Amino acid sequence: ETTALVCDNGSGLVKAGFAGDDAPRAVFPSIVGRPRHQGVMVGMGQKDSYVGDEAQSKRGILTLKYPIEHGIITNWDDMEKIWHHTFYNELRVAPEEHPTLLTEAPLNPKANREKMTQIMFETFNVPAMYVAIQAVLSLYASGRTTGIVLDSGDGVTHNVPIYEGYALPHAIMRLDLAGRDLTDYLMKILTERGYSFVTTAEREIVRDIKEKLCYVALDFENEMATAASSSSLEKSYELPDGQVITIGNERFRCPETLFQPSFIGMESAGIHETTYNSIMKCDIDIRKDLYANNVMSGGTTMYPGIADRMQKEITALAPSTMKIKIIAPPERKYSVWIGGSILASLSTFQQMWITKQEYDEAGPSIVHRKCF
Amino acid sequence: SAPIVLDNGTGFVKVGYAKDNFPRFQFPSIVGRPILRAEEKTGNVQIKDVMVGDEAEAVRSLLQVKYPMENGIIRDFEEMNQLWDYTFFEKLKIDPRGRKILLTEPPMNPVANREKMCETMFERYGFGGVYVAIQAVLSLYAQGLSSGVVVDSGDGVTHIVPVYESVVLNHLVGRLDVAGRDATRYLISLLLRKGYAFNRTADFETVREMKEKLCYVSYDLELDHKLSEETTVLMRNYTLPDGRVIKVGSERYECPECLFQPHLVGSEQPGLSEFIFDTIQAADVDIRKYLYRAIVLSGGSSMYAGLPSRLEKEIKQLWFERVLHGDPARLPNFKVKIEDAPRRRHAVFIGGAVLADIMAQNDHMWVSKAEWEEYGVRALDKLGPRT
Amino acid sequence: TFRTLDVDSITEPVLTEQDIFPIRNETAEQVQAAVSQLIPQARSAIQTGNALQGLKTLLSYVPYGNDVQEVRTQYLNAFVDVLSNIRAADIPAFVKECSTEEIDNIVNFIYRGLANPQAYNSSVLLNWHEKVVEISGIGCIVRVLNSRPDL
Amino acid sequence: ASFNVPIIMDNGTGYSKLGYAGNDAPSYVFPTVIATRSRATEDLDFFIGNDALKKASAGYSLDYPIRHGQIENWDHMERFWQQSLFKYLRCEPEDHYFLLTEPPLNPPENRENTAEIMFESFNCAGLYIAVQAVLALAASWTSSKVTDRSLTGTVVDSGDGVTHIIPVAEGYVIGSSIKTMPLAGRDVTYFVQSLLRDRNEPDSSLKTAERIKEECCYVCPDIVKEFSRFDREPDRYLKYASESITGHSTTIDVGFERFLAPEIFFNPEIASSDFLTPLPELVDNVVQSSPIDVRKGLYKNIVLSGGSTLFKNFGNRLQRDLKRIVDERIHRSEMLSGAKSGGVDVNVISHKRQRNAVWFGGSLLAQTPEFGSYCHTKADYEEYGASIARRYQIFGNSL
Ligand SMILES: Nc1ncnc2c1ncn2[C@@H]1O[C@H](COP(=O)(O)OP(=O)(O)OP(=O)(O)O)[C@@H](O)[C@H]1O
Ligand SMILES: Nc1ncnc2c1ncn2[C@@H]1O[C@H](COP(=O)(O)OP(=O)(O)O)[C@@H](O)[C@H]1O
Ligand SMILES: Nc1ncnc2c1ncn2[C@@H]1O[C@H](COP(=O)(O)OP(=O)(O)O)[C@@H](O)[C@H]1O
Ligand SMILES: [Mg+2]
Ligand SMILES: [Mg+2]
Ligand SMILES: [Mg+2]
Repeated sequence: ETTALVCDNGSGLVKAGFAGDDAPRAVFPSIVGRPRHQGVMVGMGQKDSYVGDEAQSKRGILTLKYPIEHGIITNWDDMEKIWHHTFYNELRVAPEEHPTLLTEAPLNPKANREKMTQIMFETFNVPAMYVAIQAVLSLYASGRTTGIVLDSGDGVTHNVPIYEGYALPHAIMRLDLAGRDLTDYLMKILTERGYSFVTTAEREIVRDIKEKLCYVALDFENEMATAASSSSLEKSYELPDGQVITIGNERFRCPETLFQPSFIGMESAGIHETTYNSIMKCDIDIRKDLYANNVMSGGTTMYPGIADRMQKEITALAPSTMKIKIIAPPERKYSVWIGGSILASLSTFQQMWITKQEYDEAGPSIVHRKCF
Repeated sequence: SAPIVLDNGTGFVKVGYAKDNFPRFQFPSIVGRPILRAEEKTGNVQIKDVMVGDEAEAVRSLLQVKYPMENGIIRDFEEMNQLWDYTFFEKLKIDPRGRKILLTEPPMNPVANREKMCETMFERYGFGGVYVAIQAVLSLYAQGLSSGVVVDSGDGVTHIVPVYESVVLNHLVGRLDVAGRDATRYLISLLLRKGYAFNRTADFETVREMKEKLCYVSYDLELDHKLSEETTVLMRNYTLPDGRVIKVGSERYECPECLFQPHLVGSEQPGLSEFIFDTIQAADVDIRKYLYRAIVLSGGSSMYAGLPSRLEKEIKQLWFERVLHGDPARLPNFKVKIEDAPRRRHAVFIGGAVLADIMAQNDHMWVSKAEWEEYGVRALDKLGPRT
Repeated sequence: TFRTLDVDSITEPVLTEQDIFPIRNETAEQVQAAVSQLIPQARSAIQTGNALQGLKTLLSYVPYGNDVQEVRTQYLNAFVDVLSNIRAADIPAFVKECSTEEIDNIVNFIYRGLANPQAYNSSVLLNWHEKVVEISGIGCIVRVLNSRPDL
Repeated sequence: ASFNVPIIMDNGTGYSKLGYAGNDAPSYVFPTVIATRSRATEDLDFFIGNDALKKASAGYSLDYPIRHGQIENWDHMERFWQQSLFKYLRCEPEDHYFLLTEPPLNPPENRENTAEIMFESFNCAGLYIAVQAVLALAASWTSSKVTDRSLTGTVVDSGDGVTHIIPVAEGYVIGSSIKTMPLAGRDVTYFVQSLLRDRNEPDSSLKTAERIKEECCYVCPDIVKEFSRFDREPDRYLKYASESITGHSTTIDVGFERFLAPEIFFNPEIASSDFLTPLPELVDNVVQSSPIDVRKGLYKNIVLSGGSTLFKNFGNRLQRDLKRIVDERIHRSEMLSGAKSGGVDVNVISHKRQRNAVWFGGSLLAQTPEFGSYCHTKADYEEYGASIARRYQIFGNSL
């Protein structure tokens, strides 16, 4: 075997690269852009649909729409188009040679996994492949075996507690609040300042704004009171047009939804309370240890200052006799990819691949008898 | 005596009192400055410094018209101050200090606009009460219904709000940035197709009246393309108030098509029916019938001929295509009923008039002058903590 | 996409032609036998130079229906032959000596005969139409416009 | 197999520029006018172009088939096409592919008539219709070897009958931002003729006005300062030699027209009341109505086109006005917010093929192998009927 491939088909971005490395070979938004103008420019070979970074470059005229909704793929055609683009542009290796690795959200409707493995075996001829939950990869990223992973990304967020050796499936919690919902709420509250964003390209612009100028408040009412004098919370942004945008308390109001889901009218408990309930569902033999290790991973958890509030609030909920630490790796965005690469690099993993030889006589349902 | 109610819409201004049924006075929200161009300019009576309202729209030939409100918000405020002065001082000619006024405002406006409008209403007039309400709840009041989703389409902006059993779902309020003004602009472009040019200011109101009288919403796209492609029956003759006649063809059914296909006016947002379907589908599974069972049209822009039928057919079709995935077995098990009351144009005013005496006789429900001056702009929170 | 795939055709079943006109109480075999009995009498009357009586006898009963296409075609062929085998000079007396319903059937069937000229003789049908419209009036054509589609 | 070279038609309001694909210049650039009477039958006694111009008082009455870019009379247009093809261009229609051009915002009926005339009266192998602009964007880039195509900018096509401001972003043309002013070289020519009229010059022929523009007119910053400068400076008072027909040395004393004429573009109120928005302001509105992400590309590259943009200091004045307006808006936003910005630059671009940029772009486009697949084949016309080209595509979305 030459090499191995890891492709974390996230809701918003795709991080595809060879195994055995810490730097992804190609990371780019998972957007398929189709122009909305019949006025074709004759010549110079413009193609019907645009994917990857070209979509971001030409978003001025296309209609960007993600092919994943809350971790569930719903436009398999554009999914396979994205995979085609990856394999034969950003990797330049045929899938017939190098086996791949995929990532799936926990508690995902398994029709998604079945169709995924079926379509890969059909139209990509991969020698072998595997599907693993992002939580185990996140745990493997730090090299340890204890803790509960707070993996929040673009589509959904989930917590999977795990001790040495075996996990605890009954304690897995999943919430749909994620970066897409944060961007939507930020767009909703931006119109209160007179700035209106409606198009999908405007959604990307607001997402960039959220990337650059957002943070989590240590104490919500204290910062709201501080917002009485617009001194420090007030910042500025430069639009691609050349405009100037003035942003106020919306800098920290939109990340608060992770802890107060009622802001966007979703009946639920904030991620801190979700983690507390998930750990409480575990037995006394295990939470005494799981309190100390709390793995934070994903693009959404990259917010500056979110870790401090997470820590303070989790110790507020937990008994005062507990010592709680929050793990804050400086490479949390690619943490799932690094965990997958580490898992693939181990020589003790070649045994439980999913080869075509066993797939042919077992059908697409084999993905359930092998992975989990 | 009775509290006053004001509905300062983008394209029109309506005003009245409680217990009223029809708007006491309606007039375009226009401000006319004097101007001399290549016309005959007969000296009918006189041209004053600033002419607004009915006199402005009548003498519009000799004056230029500027719209203070655009996209549901006030662009230039001095002209709008002149508008309130006109309305209070000659339209009703009753300007006491201390009376109660109930204002209106589309849902997702900027905070500054509402705040400084309330500040102007307090300081410059001295009224003893104020209340600003969404047009959607007033439209709901108009028919007396309690549960159901109401859509309001006006001159400035079209918005929809779902309400279930006296509870407003503030997180699912709609805002579609296509309205009658965009339709009028598209009509002007579609007339520029043939050769007619309307670059003056009075021509804007002329083509607005043209779209009022002639334009209609299609019910079947392919059928109307066939009609306009093979038959000349769709041709209408319209004579301008200047006295000149023009020919209008496919423009009749292509003007209000921008509401259902906003890509015609270069809008990425989904059409009216698609946006309604998404708004209803995003709600909880329990209230979905009552969202579908009671859809109430409101506003002037909803008065398009053949609009309710197209909306009902399109929402049923889109439900069939999106949920059933082409299976026609469960189609007859769907109940959708679009309300088409004759006065859905003044539903906002009717709801405001009802709310005027619904919550009267108790000043401790809204904001007073003293409370305003001693709690600043932040005092304007008793109205509603909407998102 | 969703603009096409019309649904109005199924949710509200539109009125269909049997809801407008009375249904045919007679059976297919009965009417087929009746026509197969009437036609040879008309042919024999044509043979013996009494075409007026043959047309009168053939005019007494008239078939209709969406399941009687073939027998209706044979009836129409016989009617066309009978009418074409009539001297022109005797037409006005025949037309004046008929009831309104009989004239309605005559004009209906001659007008249907006009619809297929690749197998019929149009001149005699046009001449008969001219004379009947001249004598009886326009009400016959009105009744044609308001007759059953299967007629 | 190896097809014949495509033919690049062009039917402007004032001038028609025929030619071939791959050529370095149009074969014929002659006025779009046909001479006609009112033992050769009256069916054939017609002349076009320069022959028509010379044969004006010999018994013919000239008429312009195209006005404001839209064709009104069809006999003149079809006779013009047949005379061109079978007299000057010298091609057999059945063994060539044509690339017709016509201004946007035209009725679909005009396109249908053009297609049916071409495929019935002549019945060429294939007909392709392009928008006067586009070709302008194609011809904008000079050293077009493999890669250096702008593919994003604004084309200000001002010609004889009508001017068009069309933005293009990544090739595709944004319809919703298309706006057109119904003033061009012909209207300002009528203005120049009226200015000659009021001064009671010995000769006031329209050709004299055209030549007065050809070697006299230039753009000025502002009108009152230019009037003051003309009053002070006495060497700006030229006397153009006319020699109309027999008036030898009848010099025409030109005057303030030299700067009053080009100012109509930047001040359209003078021409008529049908339009009142100055050209830089209208361009600003066009760019602002465009999607936000492509505004930088629209402002960065502005391409002039047509023969009416050859005025001296036209591009300089247009760039100055646009830059001033965009600076005003940006500074207003800055003092509203209280932060600096890098700003946006504006580069109005003029090139060596200003006069016939449309033709040059068409010739460069036709040489691409993929162009043949885009043409309307004759089989498609005979199958789908004469309405094969009625769905207007560039501006607006059908249905
Ligand atoms: N029968 C009709 N056909 C077509 N259009 C109509 C008809 N009646 C009214 N309209 C349109 O409705 C508009 C008037 O709406 P109205 O002024 O009530 O809304 P508004 O109160 O300004 O909205 P908002 O409250 O959002 O500002 C007019 O511009 C007119 O074009
Ligand atoms: N520096 C950052 N600060 C805040 N949020 C970020 C940052 N970078 C990315 N995000 C958010 O994270 C999301 C991407 O998450 P991602 O790791 O792609 O999850 P998935 O792989 O499941 O799609 C984006 O939608 C973005 O909103
Ligand atoms: N040097 C010039 N300066 C200004 N205007 C000119 C000049 N040469 C020609 N014009 C005018 O500008 C028009 C534009 O030229 P052209 O593009 O060939 O015409 P059309 O717009 O009819 O296709 C000419 O018809 C003429 O009226
Ligand atoms: Mg992930
Ligand atoms: Mg209203
Ligand atoms: Mg031109």
